[PDB]
Amino acid sequence: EVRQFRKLFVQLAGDDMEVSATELMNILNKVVTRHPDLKTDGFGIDTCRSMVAVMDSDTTGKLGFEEFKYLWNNIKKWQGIYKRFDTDRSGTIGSNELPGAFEAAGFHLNQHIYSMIIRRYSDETGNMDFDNFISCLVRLDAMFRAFRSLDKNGTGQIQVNIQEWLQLTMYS
Amino acid sequence: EEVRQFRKLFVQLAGDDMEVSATELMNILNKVVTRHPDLKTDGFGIDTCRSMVAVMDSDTTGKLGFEEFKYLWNNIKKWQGIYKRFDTDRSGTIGSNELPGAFEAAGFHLNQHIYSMIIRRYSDETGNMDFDNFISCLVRLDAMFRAFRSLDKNGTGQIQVNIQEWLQLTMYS
Amino acid sequence: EEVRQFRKLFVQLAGDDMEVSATELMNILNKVVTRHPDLKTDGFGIDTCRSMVAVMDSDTTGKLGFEEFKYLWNNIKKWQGIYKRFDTDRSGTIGSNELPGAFEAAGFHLNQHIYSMIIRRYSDETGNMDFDNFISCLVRLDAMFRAFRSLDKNGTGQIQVNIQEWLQLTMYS
Amino acid sequence: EEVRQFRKLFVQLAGDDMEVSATELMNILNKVVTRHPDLKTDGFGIDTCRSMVAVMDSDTTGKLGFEEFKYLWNNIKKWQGIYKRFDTDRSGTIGSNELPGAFEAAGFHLNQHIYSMIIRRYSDETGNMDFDNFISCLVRLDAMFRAFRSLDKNGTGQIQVNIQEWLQLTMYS
Amino acid sequence: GQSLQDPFLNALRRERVPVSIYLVNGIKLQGQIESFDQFVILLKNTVSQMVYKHAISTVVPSA
Amino acid sequence: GQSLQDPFLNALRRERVPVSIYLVNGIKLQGQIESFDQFVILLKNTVSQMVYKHAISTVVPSA
Amino acid sequence: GQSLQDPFLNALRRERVPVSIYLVNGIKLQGQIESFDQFVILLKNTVSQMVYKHAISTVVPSA
Amino acid sequence: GQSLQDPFLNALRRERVPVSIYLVNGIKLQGQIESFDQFVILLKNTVSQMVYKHAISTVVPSA
Ligand SMILES: Nc1nc2[nH]cnc2c(=O)[nH]1
Ligand SMILES: Nc1nc2[nH]cnc2c(=O)[nH]1
Ligand SMILES: Nc1nc2[nH]cnc2c(=O)[nH]1
Ligand SMILES: Nc1nc2[nH]cnc2c(=O)[nH]1
Ligand SMILES: [Ca+2]
Ligand SMILES: [Ca+2]
Ligand SMILES: [Ca+2]
Ligand SMILES: [Ca+2]
Ligand SMILES: [Ca+2]
Ligand SMILES: [Ca+2]
Ligand SMILES: [Ca+2]
Ligand SMILES: [Ca+2]
Ligand SMILES: [Ca+2]
Ligand SMILES: [Ca+2]
Ligand SMILES: [Ca+2]
Ligand SMILES: [Ca+2]
Ligand SMILES: [Ca+2]
Ligand SMILES: [Ca+2]
Ligand SMILES: [Ca+2]
Ligand SMILES: [Ca+2]
Ligand SMILES: [Ca+2]
Ligand SMILES: [Ca+2]
Ligand SMILES: [Ca+2]
Ligand SMILES: [Ca+2]
Repeated sequence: EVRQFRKLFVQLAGDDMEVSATELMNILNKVVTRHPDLKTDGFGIDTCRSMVAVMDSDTTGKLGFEEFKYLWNNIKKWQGIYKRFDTDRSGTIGSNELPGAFEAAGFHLNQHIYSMIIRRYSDETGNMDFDNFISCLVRLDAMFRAFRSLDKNGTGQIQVNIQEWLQLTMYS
Repeated sequence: EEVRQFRKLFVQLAGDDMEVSATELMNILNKVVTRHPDLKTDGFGIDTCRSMVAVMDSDTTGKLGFEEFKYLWNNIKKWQGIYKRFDTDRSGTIGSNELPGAFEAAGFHLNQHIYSMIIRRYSDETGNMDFDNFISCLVRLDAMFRAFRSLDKNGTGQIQVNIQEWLQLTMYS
Repeated sequence: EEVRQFRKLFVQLAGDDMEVSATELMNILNKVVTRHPDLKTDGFGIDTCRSMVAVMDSDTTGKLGFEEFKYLWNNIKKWQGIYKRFDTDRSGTIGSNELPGAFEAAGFHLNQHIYSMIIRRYSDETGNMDFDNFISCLVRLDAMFRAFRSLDKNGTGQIQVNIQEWLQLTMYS
Repeated sequence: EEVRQFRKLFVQLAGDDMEVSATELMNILNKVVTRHPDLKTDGFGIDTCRSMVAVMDSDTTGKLGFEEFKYLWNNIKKWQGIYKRFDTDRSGTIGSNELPGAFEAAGFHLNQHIYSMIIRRYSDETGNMDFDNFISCLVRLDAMFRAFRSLDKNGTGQIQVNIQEWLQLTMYS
Repeated sequence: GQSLQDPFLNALRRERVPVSIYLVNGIKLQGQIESFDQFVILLKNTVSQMVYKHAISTVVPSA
Repeated sequence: GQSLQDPFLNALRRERVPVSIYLVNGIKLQGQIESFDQFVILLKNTVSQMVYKHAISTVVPSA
Repeated sequence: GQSLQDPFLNALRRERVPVSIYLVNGIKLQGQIESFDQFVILLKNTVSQMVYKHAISTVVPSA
Repeated sequence: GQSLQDPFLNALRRERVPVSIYLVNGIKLQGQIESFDQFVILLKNTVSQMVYKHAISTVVPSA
């Protein structure tokens, strides 16, 4: 099943043997059409550039095998959670559903943080579609990992200069 | 005061709820950009517009009141002027050779390693940035400089944040 | 929806600029108070109203936008209810003996030395406070507690200010 | 020793209780201002006069004894002279263009952002300040400088206060 | 038996007297006694915080 | 007796309110109360760490 | 001095911008530059004090 | 005499290299060298501040 993954990766990556934002967008839009359970206006290029940026830990501007595997495995896990926590079968994650879904993804957040996420990622009814949900979790996962790596003494506080700040806020 | 033009524009944009949503912002930006075919753009998308509303939404209503919209709109007009002036080869795009000058004119004096990171995230495989990408990059860069300045009170070039301040300043949209 | 009716009142009160000035606040407060003849008052005057706008004007536009006005208006409705309930002798005024209970119900646990200072500066020679003085006192007290909380980051019960922060918090009010 | 005449004026103005109340100050200020048709004013109101007594009431009697009144009276006569001299268009009001000169002459060397905050809180929609507002602004400004000076013992430009000192210095009007 | 702590803290609490609490590390906390038990004092200023008695050196009334 | 600590810490835990825990040496730890017993608080930030109550001065929340 | 110090301090003085002056011992002074010469800065907050340049690390404006 | 410090600072300035400036009390400032003369360095981060060379221990680049 690592065999299947390398075949898919080689086909998706083409000549440069890495996955661009455009190649990621095209494969995610293909996968999502096979799941009419997942309401979405589609993965757009800006969301895909953002997902490549937070996953591009070697700074090549595209996803190699290990960066793509980490992202792809996250997307498969979060797809399963999306369907299970869509209790009203809207094809979307409502404000009442989002806490349970994020808890299952391993993010124990307080209601003030849930409110700001719904404000920034959900529509005027407080519903989040599939591309928005995956985009939110890829960023949330990356921002937790960046915080962990900078909080060496485990105090719940990190210190950054302007270059580390721009790297973590702009390359996203 | 002749800020009545702004008030007229805002009221017509905002409709019933008297605030400008991400959708209303996207629709007015796509209208303005079609008047200027020398701004190359695949269009302002909903996600870029939600992100611009998010960084400008100081009172957390989820939408832009009059003063938030004025601040954003004034920035977009100034940066539109910079885009055209620093598009020296008249490509309708800002190339890697043009981007330092354009950002310097916007008031961001950054080092090459940061310009390269911006090109990597916002420009295409030829290192050219289209208009929506340029405006979206500047709205975020401006917000991230303002956030950093307001946490750097002793002016030491270093900021301290817990996980909730970190998630507030980084989750967009 | 009850929040929808409130936004309609705001938009009507705010008029051409989308904000509530000191004079628009004075006019609506003097109108509301006359429909409650149980509230004794010599009227809300312009200087009391400029002060209420000033302490509520967290974005420094000089006027109340929707969210600043909602916070103020909901405080005024709650404190009107407290004024009537703690006016135990039905004087239409809050006496020195009544003020501690009223302020406690508003959520301010103050010591007698501070209650004495309030009565000295807001009440008449009989130690009675009328409705405009009571609302004006609570708007300021609430703003001064919020200003202190926001500067007491480590929660030690003491804050540090320079002269510019001091002038902003003491004159803007 | 022509200060015996001034002490006699104080004792006459104070009446029986030998202190000047907010009401007695209001009555004498409204008398003086009518003798100067050069001074545009809607009148000194009770709330402004209680505030002026409160910031001048160093011994916490709730009213002005001789030394408190002399300090306030001498300040008001000096500031009256400055008001007329810096009223360059003879409007009987101090305009935003006139205010910095007037405050500098009063000995307050403030930066533009503080002047702008004062105009926002004390001036009308045209940025004009009438005489009672100008006197009330200067009484408070002078008191707030003196309160800061007295708490800044090491002269560092920073004051440390708990909530009781904060409420004592801020709960004015 | 003749515990002196409870009467002392209860009098501060009831009359809402501001206290300074000095910690064993010399830091000064100011506010009002909201509440207390055998082991902690709830101190209220702008937040309500829990202070362990084992970390306190002194409780000083303002008045 | 020990009757104020449990309610206080359980309310922080249930509502997932961020707390600052100041130690007796003045150091500040921030995160969520995962759990607690007579002697320790499990504090969760990015790791799950054990904090001895005897080393705590204050637990201040964000309401 | 002859390049950058005088213009920098004169701009603070003229526009009456509040400055923090950090001393070599880390103490922070806040006020406005009243004036300055080769060796001292006259800083005005509520009193007018003389600060030796040799004891200053940094002059930091708010704009 | 300053035949090594001017070229060093000018190269930082021209290439806009982030520097750490450690003061004699051990405090660390980070930003870009905007400018410098015989006696001071103008350091730019979000404010533009004047740092006296007499209060500097080291200039550490990311070059
Ligand atoms: N987790 C943690 N505990 C501490 N105790 C004392 N200092 C520290 C520190 O830096 N981190
Ligand atoms: N609330 C509070 N408790 C402390 N314990 C040690 N330092 C502090 C501090 O700064 N604040
Ligand atoms: N800018 C600045 N200079 C300093 N000098 C000593 N401490 C400091 C500080 O915190 N900031
Ligand atoms: N390079 C360097 N210089 C210093 N000067 C004082 N502290 C330091 C430090 O940690 N590093
Ligand atoms: Ca490829
Ligand atoms: Ca890569
Ligand atoms: Ca659903
Ligand atoms: Ca979507
Ligand atoms: Ca840390
Ligand atoms: Ca709208
Ligand atoms: Ca808003
Ligand atoms: Ca070009
Ligand atoms: Ca684009
Ligand atoms: Ca700092
Ligand atoms: Ca209005
Ligand atoms: Ca406002
Ligand atoms: Ca009564
Ligand atoms: Ca009244
Ligand atoms: Ca504090
Ligand atoms: Ca009298
Ligand atoms: Ca007196
Ligand atoms: Ca005039
Ligand atoms: Ca007036
Ligand atoms: Ca001091």
